[PDB]
Amino acid sequence: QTQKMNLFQSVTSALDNSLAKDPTAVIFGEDVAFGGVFRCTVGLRDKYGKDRVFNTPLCEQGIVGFGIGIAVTGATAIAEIQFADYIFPAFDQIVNEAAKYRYRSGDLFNCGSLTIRSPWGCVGHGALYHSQSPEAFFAHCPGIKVVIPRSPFQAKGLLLSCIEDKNPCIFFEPKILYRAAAEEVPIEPYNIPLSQAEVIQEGSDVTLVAWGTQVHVIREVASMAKEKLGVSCEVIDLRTIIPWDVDTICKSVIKTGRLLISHEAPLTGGFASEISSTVQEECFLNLEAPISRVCGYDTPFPHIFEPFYIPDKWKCYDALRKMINY
Amino acid sequence: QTQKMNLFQSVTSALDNSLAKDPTAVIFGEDVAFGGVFRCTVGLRDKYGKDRVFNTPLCEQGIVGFGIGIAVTGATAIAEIQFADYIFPAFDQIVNEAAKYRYRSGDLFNCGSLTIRSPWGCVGHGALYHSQSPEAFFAHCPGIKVVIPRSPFQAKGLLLSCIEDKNPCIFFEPKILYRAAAEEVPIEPYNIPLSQAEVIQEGSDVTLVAWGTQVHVIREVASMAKEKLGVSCEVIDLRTIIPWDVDTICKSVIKTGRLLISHEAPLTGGFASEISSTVQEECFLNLEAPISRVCGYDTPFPHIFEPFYIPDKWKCYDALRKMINY
Amino acid sequence: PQFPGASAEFIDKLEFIQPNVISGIPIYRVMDRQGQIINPSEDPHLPKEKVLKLYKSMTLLNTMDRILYESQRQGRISFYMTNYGEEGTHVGSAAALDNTDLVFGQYREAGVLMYRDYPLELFMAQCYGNISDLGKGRQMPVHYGCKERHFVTISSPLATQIPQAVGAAYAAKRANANRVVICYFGEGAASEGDAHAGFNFAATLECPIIFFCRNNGYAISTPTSEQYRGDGIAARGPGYGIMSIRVDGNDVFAVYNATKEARRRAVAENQPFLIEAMTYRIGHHSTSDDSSAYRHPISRLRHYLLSQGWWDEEQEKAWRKQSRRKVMEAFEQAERKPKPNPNLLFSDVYQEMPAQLRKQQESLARHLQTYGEHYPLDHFDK
Amino acid sequence: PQFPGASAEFIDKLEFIQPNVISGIPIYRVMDRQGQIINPSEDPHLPKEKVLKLYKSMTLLNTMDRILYESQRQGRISFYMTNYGEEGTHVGSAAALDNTDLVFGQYREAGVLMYRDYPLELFMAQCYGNISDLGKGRQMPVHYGCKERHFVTISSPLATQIPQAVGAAYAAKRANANRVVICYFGEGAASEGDAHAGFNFAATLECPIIFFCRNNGYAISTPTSEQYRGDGIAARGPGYGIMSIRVDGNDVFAVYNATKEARRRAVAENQPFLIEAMTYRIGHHSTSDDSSAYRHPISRLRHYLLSQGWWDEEQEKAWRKQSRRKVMEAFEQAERKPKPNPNLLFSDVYQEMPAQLRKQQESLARHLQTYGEHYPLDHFDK
Ligand SMILES: Cc1ncc(C[n+]2csc(CCOP(=O)(O)OP(=O)(O)O)c2C)c(N)n1
Ligand SMILES: Cc1ncc(C[n+]2csc(CCOP(=O)(O)OP(=O)(O)O)c2C)c(N)n1
Ligand SMILES: [K+]
Ligand SMILES: [K+]
Ligand SMILES: [K+]
Ligand SMILES: [K+]
Ligand SMILES: [Mg+2]
Ligand SMILES: [Mg+2]
Repeated sequence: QTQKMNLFQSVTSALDNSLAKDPTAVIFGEDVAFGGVFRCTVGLRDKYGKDRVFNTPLCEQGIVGFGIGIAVTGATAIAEIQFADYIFPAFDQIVNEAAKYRYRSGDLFNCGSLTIRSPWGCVGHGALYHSQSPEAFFAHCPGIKVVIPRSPFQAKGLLLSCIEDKNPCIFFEPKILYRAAAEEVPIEPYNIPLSQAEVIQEGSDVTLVAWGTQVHVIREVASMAKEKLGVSCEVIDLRTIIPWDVDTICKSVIKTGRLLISHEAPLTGGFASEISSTVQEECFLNLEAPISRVCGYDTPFPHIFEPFYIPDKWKCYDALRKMINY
Repeated sequence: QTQKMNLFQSVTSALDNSLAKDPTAVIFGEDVAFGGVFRCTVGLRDKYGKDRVFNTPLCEQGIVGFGIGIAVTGATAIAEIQFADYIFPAFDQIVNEAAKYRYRSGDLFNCGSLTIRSPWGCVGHGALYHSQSPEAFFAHCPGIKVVIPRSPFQAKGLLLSCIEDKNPCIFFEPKILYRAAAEEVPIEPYNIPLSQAEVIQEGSDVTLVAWGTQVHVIREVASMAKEKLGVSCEVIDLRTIIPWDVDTICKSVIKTGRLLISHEAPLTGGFASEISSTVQEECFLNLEAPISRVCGYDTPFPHIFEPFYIPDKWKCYDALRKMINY
Repeated sequence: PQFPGASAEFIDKLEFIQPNVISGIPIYRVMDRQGQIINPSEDPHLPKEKVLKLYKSMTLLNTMDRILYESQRQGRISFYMTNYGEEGTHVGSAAALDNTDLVFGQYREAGVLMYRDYPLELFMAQCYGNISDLGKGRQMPVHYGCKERHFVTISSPLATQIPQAVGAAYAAKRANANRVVICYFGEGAASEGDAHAGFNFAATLECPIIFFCRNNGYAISTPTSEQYRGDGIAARGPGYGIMSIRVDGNDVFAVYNATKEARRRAVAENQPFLIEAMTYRIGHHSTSDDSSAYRHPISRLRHYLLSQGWWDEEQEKAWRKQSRRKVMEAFEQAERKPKPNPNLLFSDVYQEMPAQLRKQQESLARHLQTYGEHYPLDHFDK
Repeated sequence: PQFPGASAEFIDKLEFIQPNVISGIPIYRVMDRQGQIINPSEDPHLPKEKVLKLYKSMTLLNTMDRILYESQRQGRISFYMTNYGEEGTHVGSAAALDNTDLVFGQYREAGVLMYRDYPLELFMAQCYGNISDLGKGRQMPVHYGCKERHFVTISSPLATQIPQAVGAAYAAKRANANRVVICYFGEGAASEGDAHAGFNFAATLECPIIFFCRNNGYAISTPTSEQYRGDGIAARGPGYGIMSIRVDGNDVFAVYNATKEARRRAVAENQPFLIEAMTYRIGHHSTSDDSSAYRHPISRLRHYLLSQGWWDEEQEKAWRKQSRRKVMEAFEQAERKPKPNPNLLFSDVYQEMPAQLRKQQESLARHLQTYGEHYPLDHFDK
């Protein structure tokens, strides 16, 4: 049985399946009770109760510490950070505690049943604090997993996988896709492997890597690429950031010989760095052209300059041109 | 006029020169009044006053917000975070505020006269929370500068440069060097350019890049290298992490054709990634061997396993062997 | 006793201290819902002129709020937040301030600026992100700032300005500036870790600061009953050693008096002061919020203006017209100006532009030379 | 009034509320400095047996603290923190606890474990990082933990456990566990943002939790006079709506009574309770600190033991010997054991080892095959 869904609806779906299956599961954060600022937990408090879906005070460091507390109990804690831009007050709780819970206790205690959801990426005009892509910050941190979906279907599978994974997981939801194109999404629970990149279009001349909304962009740059330069691109969706599918990538690049990675996040320190430097080491012989990185600028996210800030399809394409014209 | 100094003494020196020159300068943090936990601000409160060197409550997020507050006033704020491992409670204040102060106000206000010092890197047995190298986390953040010194002389010049730079700067002090070998250090103020790598030993076969205590290590791996494999290594000290000396690096690599970067910090997401991926793009033709990264493991910092965790000289050397034997 | 951490006699009896939340801290009020002064001993100085400025700016803000909110409902501006019901809060406090005093805010105190005579042109310029915006259209609308009217540029992360403000106050103290610092924040923001930091540091370092809390009963969807269980914010001040008071946020005189006193003592004793202004958020949390999915200052001061024969219906009728005309006049002017030159998104990241950052600059240049037809180059400057 | 954020009558008068710091919250005490019960109506039940366990474990901890501190001064162990002067604090509270109750600590409550009969072998094992340490020598000494005695593994970042504890308490509530949760922290840690978070959440979500603060006058070099200006920590509880009490930390009975009451009401009303135990940190902040550069429980309970004829000098003399022998016996045994196998530094990062993480594992292997002579392979297991 399947229903057509919005990204935000598939999330409510996965979240519903979870409270439904797990008597322990609990959802909390700022303004989550009435449905949330993006409608992700709508109805849920009525269908399951005031002690399973509720508002916390306005304090992100407490929200996560609180979540870690429940998790330690073996109970499923699904914390919400209204905006990924506001997850830093909790950065200490995530890096020094959660990512290190199991390890420092020699497996005596853990917060593996802890999951943090948070609206990610840019939107119309989030400016500096409703547009960030914090992903790279958490990538330098052993112990947590970081997952970013690209559509309603991927969202529900990945999220549910995150919720049930035995490791603290951060689930970043591209807010720009919350009301974008719908799609049939299974009504009941279902999972999608974490740490598995997905090739959604094989090609033979270049390997394109991105995640989140960017995937749809590299997907377009593909259409253009071949149709305007006769070049078959292999489009790949990374999905999981920290424990990343190193193999699926290197394999593709070996078949291709060229690599172009892109992400809204700033260039410097961005995740594309770890990928490039890695593929460079692995596929050093297969590389016919220098690895390319089409990322946001090394500046904060502009309000009125967004159109000029992002690695839109044109910036990628042109970048692809120069690479190929190598 | 010059006196032989410890890393911690050169720091007191630079800090003394600063309060002495700048009537505005103020030093604060946890336990800084009586001299500090590492003796970096010893005597200073007596020589300059209780309102120029003082203790704050035990709250790092407040310490930095407080520092940003003074800075906005145009006054020099020198905040101390006892351990780099405890800078995360203030991560939001640093990334969302400080790194974005000037930009978001169109240069109407700034905290450019703000400097944060903090003991960095491992020591005997810091375990997980007295050994971290947070550098990479801040690298993905436009607006702040990140500086790490390798000796008493470099410390005082860089620090003073940081204190006077018109941009929020994080100064990480390798605590393991606080009482290591001394060295003549000018008694009076003096600066060292920020964002300038230093080649302290030119070579012709390989370029070695590191920072902090690691520099002394790649320096040893050099002695070994030539003396055991007849290979001239060009040792480079990065010094500044965020606005990094891209040129000094790429130049060297162009002359060398091979690159090996190392740092205590974990491999994944570590700063060596940004360097590799960049040099790969720039010196793509000069590269005779895949760029090498000898970093800490993708795990938290072990108490009893430290000896096996770090990228000691042997791990680097062997890594150098395989590279060269390319 | 002798214990270093506190001074107090012992006690043979085991008694837990219970929060007094029933008859919590009294709400201070000067005039009733009909502009009538209750206790004359509290009636402020306030000459007709000053009292009329308080009125005209609360109403000028209200007139502006409407024109901008509608403007948002038309896609003219991307975001907007109203001040409905919290105008007394802005104007009272501001008037009790010395113009050179530093202000740190959240985002719902545009009245503070209105009182400090901030140009309608600039209010509109920021929300539109056009060239006249000194911010260079880099932040969302309502994130105002002015180095001249001493209003620290507002940022979105809640409560972050609190500790910053205290630091600023410390700097002040050292300069013997005779200047105080005011830091506004909602009751919701007070839950943030930075609030705890801000209050403690302020007391511990003895700073000339006023903490102004706008307890308007809400934090978007969250009711205060979910933000705390103590006697609101006013009751936390003492725990930190901060002189605290609660005020009727819809009474401009009660706000003014409290603020005036807090400033006197703060600058005199280098002692932090906390003012919790009870009020109610009449409008939606923001343009992006349908407040009906989960849940007056001007009127009052008006009466007080009549009871003294300081205002009449004809005079009022004309003010609506003038303010309307004036606001709408800045409105149109801001509308037809082009947004800044795209090169401005790379500047001010640091004081000096990093070479590598400049390389990205030049890159967008080469890029626009070739694809600029796919961009809104005509809408921006140069 | 009608304001949604608080309930209170208005007030014609402008009066700031001043912190009552002179005669702050009374310090509760049951017995005097000579083991004499002041007010009989407060004398607890406590059978000779239980009262002797409180004594033997405070003293067993003291005997252990000495042997380990010296051990540090000899390079035998890398770090150590004593409990001198805060033993009553650990044992009183612990005894008032139900063994199944969850404990979250800072690092200065080893007595809590001693009371819960934690093996001397394991105390030594952790500090030495040898094989018997269930922690696998991954953290510094004193960072104890036991899933069996329900003692959440301690971590270095101060105050982080506070919010975690509250979350844990919430989980509890939902399970109808009849279980409570205790969260210890120093007066210094209370300045942390997480403390603010912890207290508010606890009250706002109605959790079965006891906040136990050890106000020992210091935070390393920092005197309380620099950590706060209010009436200590006890005075903040009410602001959050938390039943609060202060106790003589050197009075095991006053600690016991307070704790016992807090547990009853916390589990009964799902209401947070705060206990501030006034005390004094007799020893150095840690092995790494010379406390003389900046600046009794056992005795008392001893007297009470004499006044009841429950202990004598001969009996005491023998206890010194036994505990000494026993501690030293675990000591030697921990000393001569090898540290875990080096492969253990890669495990438990995640539940399952990531393939890439495993590649680094195998890498150290190849590496040691070739250079292991430069490593302390003989000191580690396997
Ligand atoms: C650190 C942080 N977390 C979350 C948000 C999102 N957010 C914006 S406004 C708001 C609530 C408003 O609270 P209150 O302080 O009562 O102010 P008001 O708008 O009601 O005057 C929240 C949670 C934010 N801006 N910053
Ligand atoms: C977040 C954080 N910042 C700094 C430190 C370093 N530090 C360790 S112990 C300590 C002070 C001890 O304070 P208190 O809470 O009074 O506990 P005590 O040791 O005196 O019982 C500090 C600042 C830390 N562990 N964590
Ligand atoms: K999980
Ligand atoms: K600076
Ligand atoms: K702010
Ligand atoms: K902790
Ligand atoms: Mg509010
Ligand atoms: Mg203490």
